[PDB]
Amino acid sequence: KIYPKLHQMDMDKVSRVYADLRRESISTGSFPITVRHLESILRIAESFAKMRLSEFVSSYDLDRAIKVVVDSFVDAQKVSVRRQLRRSFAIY
Amino acid sequence: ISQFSEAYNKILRNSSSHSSCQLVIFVSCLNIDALCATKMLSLLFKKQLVQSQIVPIFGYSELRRHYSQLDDNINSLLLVGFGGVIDLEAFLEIDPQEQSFRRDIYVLDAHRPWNLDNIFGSQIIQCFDDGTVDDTLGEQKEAYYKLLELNDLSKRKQRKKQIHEYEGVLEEYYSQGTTVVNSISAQIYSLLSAIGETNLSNLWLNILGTTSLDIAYAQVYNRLYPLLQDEVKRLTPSSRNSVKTPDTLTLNIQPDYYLFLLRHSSLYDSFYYSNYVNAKLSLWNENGKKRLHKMFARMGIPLSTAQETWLYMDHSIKRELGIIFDKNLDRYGLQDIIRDGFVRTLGYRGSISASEFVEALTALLEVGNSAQKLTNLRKRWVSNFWLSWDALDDRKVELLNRGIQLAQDLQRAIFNTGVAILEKKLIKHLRIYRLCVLQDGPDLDLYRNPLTLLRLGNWLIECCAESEDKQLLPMVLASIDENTDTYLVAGLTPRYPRGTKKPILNNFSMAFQQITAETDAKVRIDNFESSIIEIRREDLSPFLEKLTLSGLL
Amino acid sequence: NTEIIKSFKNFILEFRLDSQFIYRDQLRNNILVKNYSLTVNMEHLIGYNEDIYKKLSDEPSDIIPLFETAITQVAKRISINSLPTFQLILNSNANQIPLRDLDSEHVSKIVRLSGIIISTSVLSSRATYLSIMCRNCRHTTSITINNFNTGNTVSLPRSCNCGPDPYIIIHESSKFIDQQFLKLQEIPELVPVGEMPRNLTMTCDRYLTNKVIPGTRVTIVGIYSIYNSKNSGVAIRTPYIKILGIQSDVETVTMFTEEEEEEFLQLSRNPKLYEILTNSIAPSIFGNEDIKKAIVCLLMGGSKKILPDGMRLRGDINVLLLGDPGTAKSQLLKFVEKVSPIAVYTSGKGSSAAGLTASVQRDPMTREFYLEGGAMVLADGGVVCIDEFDKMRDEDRVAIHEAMEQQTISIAKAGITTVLNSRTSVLAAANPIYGRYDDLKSPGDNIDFQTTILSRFDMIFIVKDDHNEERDISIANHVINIHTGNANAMQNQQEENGSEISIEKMKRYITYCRLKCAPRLSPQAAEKLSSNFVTIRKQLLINELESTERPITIRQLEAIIRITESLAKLELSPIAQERHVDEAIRLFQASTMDAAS
Amino acid sequence: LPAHLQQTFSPEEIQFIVENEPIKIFPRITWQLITTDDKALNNMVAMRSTEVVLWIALLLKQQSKCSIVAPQWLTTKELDRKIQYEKTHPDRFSELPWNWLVLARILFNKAKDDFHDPIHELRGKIQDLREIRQIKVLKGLKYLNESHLQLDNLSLLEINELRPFITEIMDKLREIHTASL
Ligand SMILES: Nc1ncnc2c1ncn2[C@@H]1O[C@H](COP(=O)(O)OP(=O)(O)OP(=O)(O)O)[C@@H](O)[C@H]1O
Repeated sequence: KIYPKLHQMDMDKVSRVYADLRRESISTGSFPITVRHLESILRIAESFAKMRLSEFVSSYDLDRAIKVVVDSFVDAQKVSVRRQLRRSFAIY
Repeated sequence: ISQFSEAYNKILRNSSSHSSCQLVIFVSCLNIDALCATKMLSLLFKKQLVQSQIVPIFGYSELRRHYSQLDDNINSLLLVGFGGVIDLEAFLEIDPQEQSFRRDIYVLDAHRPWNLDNIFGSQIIQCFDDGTVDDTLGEQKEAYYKLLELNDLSKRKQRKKQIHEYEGVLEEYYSQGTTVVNSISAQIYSLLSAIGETNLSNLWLNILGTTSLDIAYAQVYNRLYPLLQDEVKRLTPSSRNSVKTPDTLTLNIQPDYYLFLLRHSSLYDSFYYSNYVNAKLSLWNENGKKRLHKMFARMGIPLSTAQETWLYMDHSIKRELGIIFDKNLDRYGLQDIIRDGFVRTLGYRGSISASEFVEALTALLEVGNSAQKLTNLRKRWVSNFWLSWDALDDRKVELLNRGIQLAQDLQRAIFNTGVAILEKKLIKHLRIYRLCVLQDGPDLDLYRNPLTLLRLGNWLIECCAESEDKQLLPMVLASIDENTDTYLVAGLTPRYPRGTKKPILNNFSMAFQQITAETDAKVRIDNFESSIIEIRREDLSPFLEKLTLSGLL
Repeated sequence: NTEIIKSFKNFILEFRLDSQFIYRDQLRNNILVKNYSLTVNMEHLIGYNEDIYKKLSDEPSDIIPLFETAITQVAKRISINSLPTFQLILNSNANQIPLRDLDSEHVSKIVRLSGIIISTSVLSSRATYLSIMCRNCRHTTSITINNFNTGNTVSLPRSCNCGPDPYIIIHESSKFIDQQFLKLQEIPELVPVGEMPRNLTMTCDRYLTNKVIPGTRVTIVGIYSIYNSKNSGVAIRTPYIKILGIQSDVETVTMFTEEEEEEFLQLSRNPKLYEILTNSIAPSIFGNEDIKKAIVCLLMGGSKKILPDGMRLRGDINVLLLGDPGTAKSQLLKFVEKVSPIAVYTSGKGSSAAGLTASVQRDPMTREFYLEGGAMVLADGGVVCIDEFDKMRDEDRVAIHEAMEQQTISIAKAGITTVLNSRTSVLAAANPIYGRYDDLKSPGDNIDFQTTILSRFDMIFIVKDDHNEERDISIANHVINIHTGNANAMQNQQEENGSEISIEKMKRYITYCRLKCAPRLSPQAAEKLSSNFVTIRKQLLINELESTERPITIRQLEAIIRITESLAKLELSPIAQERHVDEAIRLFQASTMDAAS
Repeated sequence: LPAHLQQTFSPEEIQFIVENEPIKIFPRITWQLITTDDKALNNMVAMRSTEVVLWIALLLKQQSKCSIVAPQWLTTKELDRKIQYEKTHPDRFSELPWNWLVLARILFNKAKDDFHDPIHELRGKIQDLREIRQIKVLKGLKYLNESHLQLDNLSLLEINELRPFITEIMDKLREIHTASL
């Protein structure tokens, strides 16, 4: 049944918030940032919204969506990631 | 305040010229009620072969951009839809020019109250008050004859109180809800009938023109069916077929429905996108959804059959359809659907409900197409206008099918976006009135057309309140996409469930004038329509607070 | 029953939709044609009589003969021998039905439907008329099949002792027709669920036959019914459906309307006629316009030079999409298939069950043998999409090495050794090994091992995805805009309104073009190029002076040559431009760069 | 320089020609106009038959101030004897108003209202005779040779559209044979 949809307005932040999530995340490892990886965050977002039964994307839906991805990408890093942890704090 | 014929006869002496003519009909503006009356009149001069300009005015001040622009040899003039509120003597000025004046202006407006300056001070007018509300309306008599020309201190103080007495009286009039009386084409047809002409087309046009506001009550129209119904009696091409005939092939009365796209869509969605069906059945929700299907379970209708084209419905499904309606729809309060409103029959090209005929024309309005962009886009509406005027043409029906289809595209997003709004519960109940705003959505450009949210709001206001106790109320609406917070704001009024005891008119339009007479920052009366206004989101918030109070109603 | 004929005859005559009636026109229109056909609009039919439509719809099969036998009547009026009965095709677009649902209720019910055909049978005769005589009595008789739903419906009457049924066939005097025996399958998109798509045999007769290419997306109408046959139960009959009429989405067919040429001429005049197509291919896609551009040149078809001797230039080239995932190249080819009028998307292995090798298979009955078909044959003379090309089994991968150049496949399997013709233009999307580091490596050491696989390829692309912040955030947001409210999708309207290609028309444009112009290069373009590669041939060997291993062939230049007619074909010009050539150089130079790495 | 057509007459031209033909009408009317070649007339009696040129009849009919006479030759029941006469004469094309094609097309534009059931009537009737005349053209058209053509009775409209056909033909034929001499 339920088919969530984002409103492009508040979603602009993620394109901005992602910019933090690539280059700085690029700074370590190789890359391993992927174009596809960003596509996931939406498929991520769609889930919680239906779980919210909102029929459309909400910010709180993204709140998990980002956090789900953040440390997920983080843990892939070496023990040097403890340093990588501190920068991701801005994305929390 | 004069008989139409002699006024029309008055143009006759002013008419034929080489180079002609010179008069110019004003097409003003968006509302279709003018459109029929233009063509009937358009055809009228065709009968006389009378040359003249045809101008689809849009901007309320655009005529000032025009009247102040092209007027040269014009010895006579006719305008439509405007002047019933604001004076062009102020708007144009005018400036009495040479008694036995060089130019005269017919002013078409169906809206009341008339401007105070309209009837009296006959100049270009030819005040259009005839023959609807004369009334009297003996109040305007004291607004001038008393007002004009207006121990001695007692008689002087006695006059002013009388002045304020009449001013106090005159203060109420002209401050009041602006409302249409009746479809102008009808009186024009009366003039058309006055000269004796009755064309099945022309009557159909009245049938067409009458249909224009039919989405909003009647209100007189309820008695105006028979006035047309008499005409269908006044005309009987033959006692019997005479099949088809291949040509005329003419209209007949039918059991019409508030049901939408009847012939032109699957009966299933026909309920689904029907607005009257919407709130009564609460169509957006899944709960009442099946209940309609339950009606097919009552109607004994196959779900796929509802998916089926109206063209191919079984003759059993056909003849029993209304009987099925007779045995079902009343249970749901759907009993007021069936209408005896007239239907054109093109035979080989098919019969059509004028109501359905209208909505296709309505689709032409918003589609089928710095500050210069709005004039550029409004021009597109005018650019898109004649294509709609082209849809007025009879032989050209094929083009109509685009709007016939596109109309189906409209409500699909219409029924779509609105219900999306329903989930968020964006209505502001406030206290004095129900209030809403659209801050966001896809394709607000399509929503830029007043009719877009207008059909929407009407689809909303009746949706949000059936009622839906208690107290049907006027709705607030706004929307924005681009052009720096234009936020078109169109007026909205409560709809009775087939039970308009009072006119109740309009308030906020005066109230919108209250704020435009107020600090009026970023608010724009640029809309020809009083109900609709442009506003910045920046200044509308206080405009809202200014709108919330003072409430005029 | 009888005399319902004239009612159609009335609509055959009495009907005039203003200002001009149609079918009465269509008849004489078909008359000089000797078309012997009529295409009826059923949705139009209801407009005439409401009764006879469903009056027809009740038992449409029985009133089928009520037409063509009637259409001849005034046609015979207009003819004033021998005059075979015309073939009517009625049609309607109104309510389309899923293949997933066919109810026995629909038997003897006409249904319009979209469809995707698996294949069609070789044509076979049906005798509309026959003469027959007693093998005993010497009695003279004649019979016809005037119409039919195969039954068999009729047989030899046994009343001439003499019997049984001594009357016998006479073929010479008898007259005949044809049938296609189509096998159609439902659209793959929906709604197979986890289950395999049902397939259905559609009956095409006379003019119906040959009207449709196998495998094509098609819209069709006809009647649901069932034939007992034998070759089920108890007493159960197998499903079959009549095809009438079939009005199929164009083409889905070398011919087309004349005004189409003009509107294209409007496109041929455009200075941006090529450059707009640069955007059209990738509405959702962002960047890689070079590879994006490299698409179109192959889209118009390759050079065909047949002049003696039998040596002939091939088409269309070869291309490689190799690069790290996130290349969206597989997504690209999915657009590619949609853009090609005839193309096959193959990610295999093969696709989907298709033998990457066109292969041999035996006939179940009567033994024998036949070509089972192959993707090269399926799409022949058209686009080829390939994924996992590195994941391809090397043995039939070998056949690929042949398929691209000689463009003719031959197999000795069983007794049938015949050499098939394959004119397809293949493009290889196979992913490179080990991500980025292979670029740190030689350009080779990827495909198989040897670059001889590359040798047969022409334009091979190595995607370099670099993590540039501004470069991503551009397309990054470009992604979100692709999504609800589908902001990017609404942008195309103004692009559709002002300029940008609709791409379905473009397909018709290309199909138009592909058959239209035969561009032959101007003499000076070659010398401009001959002077070009000789440097490149000499220069890359200067890179080869270090014994650096990577490559170059004279076939490398010939591939470039086909680029000459490529965009020039978009120009429609009879001969290749001098100026036109140059972009091919710098574009192929970008391809040569992949060797440079 | 006409370019197109230009050698053949335009159908719009020939109708422009047939406009010049006089016909009787029933004016609503009771200066002058002098005009040029009309010679007519005294202010015409309302509801009275008078012979006048075609296109002018279109004028007052365009204002609906006049009522055009239906052609006596235009009677569908009467026209059947023609198709009767036509159906029995594989060779001869019988008799023609000679402008009549454009007439019926023009007659039904406006003046349609004057006749008794012209609707769905002669249009089919005229149409049958149109092609049966037209078909007899091509049937006899196989006989086409230099230097003579017995064209006999035909409507100039079809005669116009057929112009490019045969005119381009015999010239080939006449040339090739005479050239062969
Ligand atoms: N130029 C581009 N335009 C549009 N989308 C892109 C582009 N580049 C990457 N993407 C996005 O990245 C994703 C790539 O997924 P896709 O499955 O198409 O990768 P692929 O390159 O086809 O895979 P492979 O490399 O295995 O062939 C898609 O969601 C796509 O939207």
